[PDB]
Amino acid sequence: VQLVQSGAEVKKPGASVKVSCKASGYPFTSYGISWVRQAPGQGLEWMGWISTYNGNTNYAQKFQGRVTMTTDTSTTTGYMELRRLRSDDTAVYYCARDYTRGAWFGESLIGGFDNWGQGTLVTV
Amino acid sequence: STIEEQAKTFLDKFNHEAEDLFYQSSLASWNYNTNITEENVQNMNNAGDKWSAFLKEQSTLAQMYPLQEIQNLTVKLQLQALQQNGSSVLSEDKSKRLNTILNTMSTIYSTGKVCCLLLEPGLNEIMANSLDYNERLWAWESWRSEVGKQLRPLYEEYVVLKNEMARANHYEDYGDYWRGDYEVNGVDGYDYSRGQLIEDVEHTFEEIKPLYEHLHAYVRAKLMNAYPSYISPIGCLPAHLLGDMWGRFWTNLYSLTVPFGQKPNIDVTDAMVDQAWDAQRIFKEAEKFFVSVGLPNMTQGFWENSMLTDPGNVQKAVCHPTAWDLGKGDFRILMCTKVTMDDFLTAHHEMGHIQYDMAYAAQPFLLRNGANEGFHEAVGEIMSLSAATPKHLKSIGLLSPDFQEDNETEINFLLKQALTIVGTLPFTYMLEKWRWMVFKGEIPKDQWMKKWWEMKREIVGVVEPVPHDETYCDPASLFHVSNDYSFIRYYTRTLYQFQFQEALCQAAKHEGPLHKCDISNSTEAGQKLFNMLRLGKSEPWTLALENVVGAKNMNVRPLLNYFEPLFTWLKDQNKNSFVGWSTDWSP
Amino acid sequence: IVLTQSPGTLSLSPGERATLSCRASQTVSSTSLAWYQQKPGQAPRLLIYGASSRATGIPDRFSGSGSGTDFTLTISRLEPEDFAVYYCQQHDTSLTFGGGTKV
Amino acid sequence: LCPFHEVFNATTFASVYAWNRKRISNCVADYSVFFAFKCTNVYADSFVIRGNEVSQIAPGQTGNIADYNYKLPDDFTGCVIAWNSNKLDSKPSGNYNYLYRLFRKSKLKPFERDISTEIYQAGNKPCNGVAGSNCYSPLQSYGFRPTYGVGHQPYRVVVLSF
Ligand SMILES: *[C@@H]1O[C@H](CO[C@@H]2O[C@@H](C)[C@@H](O)[C@@H](O)[C@@H]2O)[C@@H](O)[C@H](O)[C@H]1NC(C)=O
Ligand SMILES: *[C@@H]1O[C@H](CO)[C@@H](O)[C@H](O)[C@H]1NC(C)=O
Ligand SMILES: *[C@@H]1O[C@H](CO)[C@@H](O)[C@H](O)[C@H]1NC(C)=O
Ligand SMILES: *[C@@H]1O[C@H](CO)[C@@H](O)[C@H](O)[C@H]1NC(C)=O
Ligand SMILES: *[C@@H]1O[C@H](CO)[C@@H](O)[C@H](O)[C@H]1NC(C)=O
Ligand SMILES: *[C@@H]1O[C@H](CO)[C@@H](O)[C@H](O)[C@H]1NC(C)=O
Repeated sequence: VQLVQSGAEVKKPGASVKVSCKASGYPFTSYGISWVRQAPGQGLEWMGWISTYNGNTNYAQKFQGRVTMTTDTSTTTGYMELRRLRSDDTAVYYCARDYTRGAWFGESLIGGFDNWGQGTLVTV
Repeated sequence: STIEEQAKTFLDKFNHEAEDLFYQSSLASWNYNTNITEENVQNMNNAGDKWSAFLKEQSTLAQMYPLQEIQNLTVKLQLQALQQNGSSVLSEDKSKRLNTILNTMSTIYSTGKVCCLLLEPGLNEIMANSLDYNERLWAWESWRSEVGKQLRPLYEEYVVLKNEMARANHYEDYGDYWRGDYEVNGVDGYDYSRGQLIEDVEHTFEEIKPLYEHLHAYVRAKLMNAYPSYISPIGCLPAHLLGDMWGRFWTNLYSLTVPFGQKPNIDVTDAMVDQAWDAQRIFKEAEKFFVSVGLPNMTQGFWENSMLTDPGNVQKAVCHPTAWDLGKGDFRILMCTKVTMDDFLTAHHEMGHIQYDMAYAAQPFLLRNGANEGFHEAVGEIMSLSAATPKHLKSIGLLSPDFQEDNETEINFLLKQALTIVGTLPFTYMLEKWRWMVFKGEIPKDQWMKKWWEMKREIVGVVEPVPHDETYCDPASLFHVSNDYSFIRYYTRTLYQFQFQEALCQAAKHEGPLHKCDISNSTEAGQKLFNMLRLGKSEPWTLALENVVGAKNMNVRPLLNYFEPLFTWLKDQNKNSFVGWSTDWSP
Repeated sequence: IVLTQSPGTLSLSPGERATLSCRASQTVSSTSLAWYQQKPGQAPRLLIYGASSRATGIPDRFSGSGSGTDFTLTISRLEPEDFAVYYCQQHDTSLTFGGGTKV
Repeated sequence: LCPFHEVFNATTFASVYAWNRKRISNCVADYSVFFAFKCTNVYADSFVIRGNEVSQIAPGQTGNIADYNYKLPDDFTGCVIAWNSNKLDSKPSGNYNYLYRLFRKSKLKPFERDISTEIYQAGNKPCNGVAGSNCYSPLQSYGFRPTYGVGHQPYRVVVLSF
C-alpha cells in the first residue's frame, strides 16, 4: 500500500489550496482516508476523516467551515480543500489510510493510521 | 403464583447479586493479607460492611416465604440457609451487650501475657520444647491464672445470652444450634436428628478407646524415664507435660518416645535442596499428583494470581497457609513456601482444598460448601497421607531407588501419626461433651470446673497439675472456646479421613497394609471421590458418604485398621506394664 | 480531551532500556489507543494499535500496555534507528494526539 | 467487498439483552478471514456474554441467554464465532455496562428482542412499578473484571445467520 501526494505550493492569505492523494495497493472503497496537519516545530493535528463508500465526513471542529473533503472512486484518488488560508496555516499536510472508523457502518474500529503519504508543504 | 415459585425467583436474584458483593469483600481481604496497609484496611472494612448489609436485608425479605409451602429440597435447603435470624432475635440492648462481651473475651486472649512474654512465641515455645518440670508447670499455672481469671465473669454471661438467642430460633439451647449443621431431614432413609450426634459420637469413642489405652500406657511408661519423680506408673499424666499448653496433640514429644531411635526417619529435605527445588517445583509436583488420578490441574490464572513465595521485606504480609476462593472462578493459594518436607506435604493439602472448591463451583451460591464441617479438612488431609508414603517419594526421585522400608521404619512412622491422630480424639470429645452439658444447663455455674477436671481424669486420663477452683475458667483459655467456635468438627473429621482413604485406595486395587495404601495412578479411585465432591450441600452428608465409603455413619474400623500394626506392637510392649489409670491419683 | 506525554526529551544511550508515558485527562477505552513513531524528515508510522498490539512489520522490541488514564511504551533495547519522535493517540472521543516526545 | 472487519474489529459490542443486528448485502462476501467456532442476506448478530454461557448460543439449547435474551432457532444455518475479550471489556472496578434480563414472563421466539424495563412482578400483589417485595427489575449487569476465571471472563460473540 502506498499514497502519492502533490508537491509544494505557495499561497497568499485568503486563498484556497487543493491537495490530492492517489491511493493504490488496496480496495479503495473498503477503507477511509484521513488528513493530519503538522506545522513546523509542532506535533500532529487531526483535520478530518472521509468515507470512500458513503461519502460521510467527520471534521475536527477547529477546521469546520474551512475544510471540505471529497473522493473520486474511479480514479481511486482523495482530495482535500482548505479555504481562507491564514498566515498561521503554513504546514505539511499528510494523507493517511485509516483503520479508525468503518467506511460502511461508520462506527469506530480498533486500529490507527496505517499508511501515510509524503506530506504536502503549503506555504502561506 | 405460589410460595415455591416466588421463592425460586427470589433466590435466582439473591445469587446474581450476592455473588458480586461477596467477590468484592473477599478480594479486598486478599489484597490486605498480601499487603498490610492502612488503605487496604479501609477498603477491606468498607467492602465487608456492604456484604454484611446485603445479607441482613435479604435475610429479612426471605421471611415471607414459609418452608411449609415448599416441597423441592433444592429450594427448601437453599432458602432455609437464608432465613436464619441468629442474633437478630435479641433486643437491641442484648445484641449490643453480647457483641461487647465476645469482642472483649477475644481481645483478652489475643493480648494476654505473663509479665515479660506472650503466649506466642513465648509460653508456647516453653511448652513445646523445654524439658523441665518446674519451668513447664510455671508456664501452665500462669496462663490459666492471668487469662482464665479475666474470661470467667464474661463467660458466665456469654453462656446465658447465647442460650436466649438459640431458644428464640426454636432450639432447646445453643448446643442444638451448633450441631444443627449435622441435621438431615425431608429424606426417606437418610434422616439424622441433631440429637443423634451425641449418641453416635459416644459410641465411636468407646470403640476406639482400647487403642488409646495402650498408646497412653506406652507413652506414660516412657515419660517416666524423663520424669521419674513426677509420673506414677498407675496414674494420670500431668497436663503440663503433654507437649503443649492444653495437650490437644501428643506431638512435640516424639523426641521422648522413639520405637527405634537408632534408625533415621523419612526426610527428603536434603534431596529437595540438592536437586535445586523451589516453591514453583513444590506446587508443580503436587499438581501432577492430582492429575494422575483424573483431576483437572490448576486453573490457568492460578500461577499468576497466587502468592506462592515470600513477597520480600518491602511489604508486610501474612504467610499463614490457606486456600482461597474469591468466587467467579478466581482460585488462589496464599503461602510462603521454602524447600522442606513440611511445605512439600502442605502444598498437597492446600491444593486438596482447591480441588474441592473447583468441584462444587457449579452449585448455587448458598450451596457452595462442604457437605458437612468435616468433608473439607478430610478431603484435604487424605492428600498428605498419600504424599508422605515412601513409595511415592521414591517414584518422584526424592528417595533412593534402592531404599528399603523395614519393620522398624514402619513403626516409627505409625507412632508419629498416632500421637497426632489418635491421642487427640479424647480431647476433642471431652471438651465438646463439657460444653454441651454447660449449655444444656445440666451443670451449675459453680460446678463446671469441678466437672471439667473430673471428666478429663476419666475420658482422657490427664490430671490437674495443681488445684484450680471457681474464680477460674480454664476451658476459656483455649482459642476455640473464647472465640466462639465449634470444636466437634475435629472429631467428625479424622474418622471420615480414614474411611475415605481406605475406600479409595481399595478401589485402586492396593494389596497390603492400610498405612502403605497410596492412591496414585488410579483413575478409578479418582472418579470415586469426585462423585461426592461436586455435590456440595445439595445432598445429605449421609448420602455423600454412602457414595464413596458405603457407610451412612461414623464407622471407625478404617481408623483401627490403619494403626493395627502399631496396636499389636504396643500390646507386646505393654506386656510387662499397667494399662489404664487410677483417677484417685493426684500430683 | 488532552493527552500529555513525558519526559519531553528522553535522550538515552543505545543498547539501554527506554520508557515513555502518556496520561489522559479522562478515562479512555484501551480499544481506541495507539502509538506513533516519526523519524526526522519522515512521515510518521503506526507502531502499536489497540493499546498493546504491534503493527505489522514492527519489531518485537516495542511493547505497549496500559489502561484507564495511564498508558506506556517500552523499548527493551534502544537501537540507533529508534532515536525518533514518539506520539500517543486516542480516538475514544473525536481524535487527538499528544504533544510528542523525542528519544 | 463486505464490511466484515467492521463487525469483528469494532471498538464496542452491544449488550446481550439488546443485541446488534447488522445486515450484510450488495457485496462480494469474502469469508477467508478463537475460543470456539462451529458451523440471500447474511446477518451478523454482535453481543457480549459470559464465557460459560457461550454454549447456549446453539440450536436445541436452553438457559438464561437462550430463553430470555438471544434465542437461536433449532433449525439454524450459520456459524457461531467466539473469542476472549478479557483485555478489552474488563475493568478492575467492574465494567458494569453489560446487561442481561435474568427474568421474563415468557421465553423468547427465535430472533425476538425485547428491551423494555417493565418491573417484573413475582408475587400476586401489585407494586405499582416500585421494586419492593416480590417485584424485581428485569435487567441485571455483568461485573466483568480482568481477574475472573475463564468461564467468567467476557467473550465477544458474532453469530452469522444465513
Ligand atoms: C482484525 O484486525 C486484524 C489486524 O489487522 C491488521 O492491522 C490493522 C491495523 C490494519 O493494518 C489491517 O489491514 C491489518 O491486517 C486482522 O488481521 C483481522 O483479519 C481483522 N479481522 C477481520 C474480520 O478482518
Ligand atoms: C501495597 O499497598 C500500598 C499502599 O496502598 C501501595 O502503594 C503498594 O503499591 C502496594 N503494593 C502492591 C504490590 O500492591
Ligand atoms: C428442584 O428444582 C430444580 C431446579 O432448581 C430442578 O432441577 C429439580 O428437578 C427440582 N426437584 C424436583 C423433585 O422436581
Ligand atoms: C425470625 O425473626 C422474625 C422477625 O422477628 C420472625 O418473624 C420469625 O418468626 C423468626 N424466625 C425464626 C426461625 O426464629
Ligand atoms: C495438565 O496440564 C498439562 C500441561 O501442563 C497437560 O499435559 C495435562 O494433560 C493436563 N491435565 C489435565 C488434567 O488437564
Ligand atoms: C505413575 O506412573 C508414571 C508413568 O506414567 C510413573 O513414572 C510413576 O512413577 C508412577 N507413580 C506411582 C506412584 O506409581
